[PDB]
Amino acid sequence: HSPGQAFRAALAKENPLQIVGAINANHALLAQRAGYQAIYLSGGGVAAGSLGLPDLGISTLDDVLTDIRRITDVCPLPLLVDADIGFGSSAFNVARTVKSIAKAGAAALHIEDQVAIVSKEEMVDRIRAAVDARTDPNFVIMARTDALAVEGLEAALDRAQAYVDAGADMLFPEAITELSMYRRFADVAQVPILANITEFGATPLFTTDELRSAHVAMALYPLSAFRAMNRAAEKVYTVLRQEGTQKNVIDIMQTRNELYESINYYQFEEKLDAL
Amino acid sequence: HSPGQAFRAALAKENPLQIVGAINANHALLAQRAGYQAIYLSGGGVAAGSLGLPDLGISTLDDVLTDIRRITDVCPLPLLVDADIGFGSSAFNVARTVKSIAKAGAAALHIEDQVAIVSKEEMVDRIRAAVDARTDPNFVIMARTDALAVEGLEAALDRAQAYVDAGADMLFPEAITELSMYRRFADVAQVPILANITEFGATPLFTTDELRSAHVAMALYPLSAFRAMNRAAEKVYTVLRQEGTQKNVIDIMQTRNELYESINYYQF
Amino acid sequence: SPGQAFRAALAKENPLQIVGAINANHALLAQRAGYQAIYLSGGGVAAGSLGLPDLGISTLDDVLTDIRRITDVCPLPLLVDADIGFGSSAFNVARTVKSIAKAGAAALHIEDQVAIVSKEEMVDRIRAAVDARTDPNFVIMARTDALAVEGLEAALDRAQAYVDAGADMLFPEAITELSMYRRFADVAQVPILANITEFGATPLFTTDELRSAHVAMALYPLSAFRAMNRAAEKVYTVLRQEGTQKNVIDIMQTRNELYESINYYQFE
Amino acid sequence: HSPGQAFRAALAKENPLQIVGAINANHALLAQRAGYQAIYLSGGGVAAGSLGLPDLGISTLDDVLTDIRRITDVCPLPLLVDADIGFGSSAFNVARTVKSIAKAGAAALHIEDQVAIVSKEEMVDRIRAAVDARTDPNFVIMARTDALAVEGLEAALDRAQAYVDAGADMLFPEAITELSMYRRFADVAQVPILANITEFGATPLFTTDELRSAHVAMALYPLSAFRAMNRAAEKVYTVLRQEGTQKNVIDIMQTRNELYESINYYQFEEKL
Repeated sequence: HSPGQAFRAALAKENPLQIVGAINANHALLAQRAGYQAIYLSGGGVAAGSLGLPDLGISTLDDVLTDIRRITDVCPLPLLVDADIGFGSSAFNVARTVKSIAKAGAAALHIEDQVAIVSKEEMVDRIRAAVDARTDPNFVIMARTDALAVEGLEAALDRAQAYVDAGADMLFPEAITELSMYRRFADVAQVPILANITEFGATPLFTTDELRSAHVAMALYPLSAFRAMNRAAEKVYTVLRQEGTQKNVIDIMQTRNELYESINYYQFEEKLDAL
Repeated sequence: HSPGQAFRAALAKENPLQIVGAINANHALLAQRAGYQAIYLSGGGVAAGSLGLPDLGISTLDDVLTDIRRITDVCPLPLLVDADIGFGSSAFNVARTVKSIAKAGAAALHIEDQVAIVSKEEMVDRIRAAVDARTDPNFVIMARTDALAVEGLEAALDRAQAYVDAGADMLFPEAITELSMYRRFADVAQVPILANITEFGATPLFTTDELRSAHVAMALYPLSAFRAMNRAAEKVYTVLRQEGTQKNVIDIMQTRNELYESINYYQF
Repeated sequence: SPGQAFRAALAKENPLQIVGAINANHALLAQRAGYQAIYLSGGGVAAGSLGLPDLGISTLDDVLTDIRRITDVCPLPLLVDADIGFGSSAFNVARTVKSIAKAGAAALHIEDQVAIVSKEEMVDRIRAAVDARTDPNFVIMARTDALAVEGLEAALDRAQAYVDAGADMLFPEAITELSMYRRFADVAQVPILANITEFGATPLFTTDELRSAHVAMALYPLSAFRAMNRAAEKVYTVLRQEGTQKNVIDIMQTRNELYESINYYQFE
Repeated sequence: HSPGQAFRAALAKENPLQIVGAINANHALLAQRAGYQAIYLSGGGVAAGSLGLPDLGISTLDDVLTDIRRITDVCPLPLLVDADIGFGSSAFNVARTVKSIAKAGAAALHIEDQVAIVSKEEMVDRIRAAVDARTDPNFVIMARTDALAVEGLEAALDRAQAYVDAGADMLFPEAITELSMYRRFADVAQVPILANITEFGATPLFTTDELRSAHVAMALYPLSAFRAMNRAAEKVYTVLRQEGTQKNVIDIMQTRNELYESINYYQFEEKL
C-alpha cells in the first residue's frame, strides 16, 4: 500500500512513465481521470501558483507540505515532490524535510545539487543525509543534477555515478538536449532516469516513443496543465471585464456535471442515500 | 491600511462592483492585472479546487484561512470571503471565525441562514455575534439569505430588514431569477445588494447594465475563471496522454514571459 | 506502524498506563519516565494549546498540529481524542480519521456525544471511521457516556452495538466500581479503557485494582498538565510580587535537565 | 487596534517593564491574570517545548507563527517574538518573516546579528529590510546583539548606534553582567534597553529595582515558568509510573475549578 511502492509499481507498468504536474488537488484528480499513474508537485508551481511568487526561494517547506497533504488526502496516485535543495543548509533540515514530506503523503522526492551548483562531494553528503532520514525504504530518493547548465556532459555523468553510489534511487538530469544523453546517464547510473520535458526549457519536446528509445524511465511534464490553466483563466477575466458578462466565455468552461464528476460528487451523495 | 475600507471604497467607485473569484494567489494577481477592484474566495472553490472535494461541508475553516493568507499576502485587492454559517454554532464560534478570517487578511465576509434555513431569530444572533467580534468597523459583514426561495417574498423581506437591523452591512439574496427581486430587496433592506452571477445555475447571465437597472451594487462571478482553468488543464492532460507529447497544446499555454510578469518575477 | 506499536504496548503491559502529554516536550518526559503509550487530550488541546474551554471551540487543525509536533519527535504510540469526528456527516468523520492517522497517531477514540446521539447514529459514526481507516492496526476506540446519561442497560446495549460496528476497544465513562468494569469487559469482549482523571466523580484506582477489574488500559489525560500549570503560576506570581525569580529557582528544571530531555548534546 | 501601540504603552507605564515568556496560550492567560502587561514567545521555547527539539535552528517560521496565533488569538497582552535572524537569508525572506509575524498577531519582535556574528553592515541591512516590511509604524523592531562578548565594547557600542540609525526601535544587548554596563549601553543607544534575566546563565538575577537603577527599560524572563512546569510534569510522570497511581501528587496539581477559572470557562458556557 506504501505510496513509495505505488510509485515504483507505476514505473514497472509504464515505460516511460508519464508523470504530470498537478497544481492542486482538483487537477490531481483530473490527471487520475485522464489515466496517469503518477503525479508531480512542482516547487516553482507552489511558489508561482499557490503563493503567486517567483521561484526565488521565497516559499517555505510548510507551503509545500500543505499542497502535498491536500493533493494526497484525496488522490491516491503516487506523488513525486520537488524538494528543491532540502529547505535548510543544516543536515538536520534536509532530514526533517525528507521525513516531513514523506509523512505528508509523498511517494517520492528529488533533491538537487544547486547552491551555480555545489561540488560532487557536497551533493553526495546531501543525498546521504536524505537516504539516512528516510524511514520507509520504498520511499524514493531521486537525485537531480543541474550540471548541464554550467558543465559538460562528461562532468555531469561523473556526478551521476557519485550520486547513485551515494544512495540515490533514481536520476533527474536537468536540461538534457540530446536523446543520446539520456541513454548515457542510464548506462552509467544503472538506475531509472527521468526526463524533464517542460516547455520553454532547453530540452526539446521529445515524445514518449523517442524517450523510450533512449531508455528513459520517466517523462515529466511539471507545469503543462498549470500553463493552460492560467491562459484560460486570464481570458475569462479579460472578456468578463470588457463585456460586463461572461456569456462569450461560457463555451470554454467546464460544466457543472464535469466538475461534479471530477470530484466524485455523486459518489458522496450515494453514501448519504445508503443512510 | 484597512482592506475593509478598500472594499467599501471599491463599491463606491464602481457600480455595480464586479467581484471575481480567485481560486489561488496567482489568479488573484491575474484578476488584478485585468483591472478588477475586488476579489472573492468561494467556499465551494476551496473545497473543489484546493481540496478536490464536493461542496458538502467537508472543508474546514483552516482550509479557508490558508487560502486567504496566500492570496492577501501577495495581492492587495480587497477580498470578500465565503464563511458559511461560521463553521461553528455558538456565538463564540462565529466570533472566532470572523476574527480569524479578518486576521487572515480578508476585507469582508458573508454568513448565511442556510442550516432548510435557520429561523430569523438565530440568524439575527449570528449577525450580532459577527458584528460584535468585528475589530475594524470598516470590515464588512455581509448576510446571505435563501428565505425567498424557502418561505416566500413576504418572509424574505422581513428577514432582510431584521438582518440589517442586526447590523449586516450588505445583503446577498440567493437564487434570484427576476431582476425585480433585487429591486425589492434594495428598497426594503436599503443596503448594498449583491447579485451572484454564477454559471449553470437558475439565475440568468445578467449583464452589468441589467444589474445596474435593478439597483445591484455588486456583481459576483464566484467560479468563472476556475471553470475555464479546469477545462484547459483537462485538455492538456488528455492530449498529452493520447499523443505522448504536449506539442499540440503549446498554443493554449501561458508563456514564460507572461507568467513571470503576472508574478513580477523581474521586479524581484 | 503506530497502530502496531500501540497494540504491542497493550499486549506487553496490563493494564497499559497511557499518560497525556500536552506537547512534544512532555511526550519525551513521559517516554523517559518509562511509559509505553501516550495520549493527546482534546480538553488539553483546547485549554493548553488554545487557552479555551473544552466547549467545541478547538478544531481538527489544532489537534493535527499537536499530533505532528509530538509524533515527529516521540515514537511512542499516540492515542488521540477525536471528539465526535469534528463534523456531523460520515464525510467529516472519514476526513478526520484519515488526517489523524496521517499526522502520526496510533489510535483515536470517537464518542456518542451530541446528551448523546442514538445508538444507531453512533453505529454509523463508528462504521464511517472503520471504513475510512486504511491500516487495520490503527485503533478505533468508542467512548460513551451512556452509563451516566441513560443507565446501565443502555450503556451495555450500546457497548455491544459499538463493537459489532467495528470499534476495536471501549472507553465507558462514569464507572465507579471495579466490579462494573468487569461487567463491561465481559459484555463488550474488547479491551476496556478506564479514565483515571483527577477531580471528577471517579476514584483514583491503582493499576493493581484495575487489573482485578479486567481493565486493559488506565488513562491519565491531564495529570502532568495540571501540575505544570500550578508550577508555572507559582513562578509568575512570585516573580510579579518580588520583582525577581530568585525564590522559585529551586522548583525549576535546570538547563542541564532540559538539554538532557531534548537530547541537546546528541545534536550538538 | 494596534498590538504595537499596546506594547509601547506598557513600556511607558511600567519601568522596567517585566516581560515574561509564555510557552503557550494557557500560560499567556496565567501571566495576564498574574498582572503582567507584556509577554514573550521564546524561540528556544518553541523548539524545546512545542517541538521537543534543541534550539539549534531546527524549528521553522511556521512553528513560530502557529504559537503566535494561538497565544494572541485568546490573550490581548502585547507579545514580543523571538525571530532569530529572519528565517532565511535574503531581504525578501526577512520581509516575508516580519510581515507574517505581525500578521499572525505579534506586537514586536527582535532579530540578532548572529550568522560569530555578521558584519555591522550585514545587520544594518537586515534591520532596514525589517523596518521597510513593517506595515504598522507602531509594530516594534528590536535588535539583539552579542557583539560585546564577540568583538568587545568599542565594536558593540558602535554597532548599537548603527543599529539604531538603521531603524531599530529598541536594543537587546547580550552578555551584560553589570548595571553600569547597561547604563552605558542605554546612554549610547538612546533607545529602550532590554535585559535578559534568564536563569542558569552568566547574567545575575537582577531585581526590577536594580534594573531601574541601570536605566533598563525591559526585564525579560524567557523560560522561567516553562522550567517550573517541566519539573512539575516530570514529578507527576515519575511518581505515577513508580506507584501505579497519582494519589501522592494530587497535592501539586492545579484543580479542575482552577483550570476552568483561568480560561473563563463559565463566561463561554454563558454564551453557549
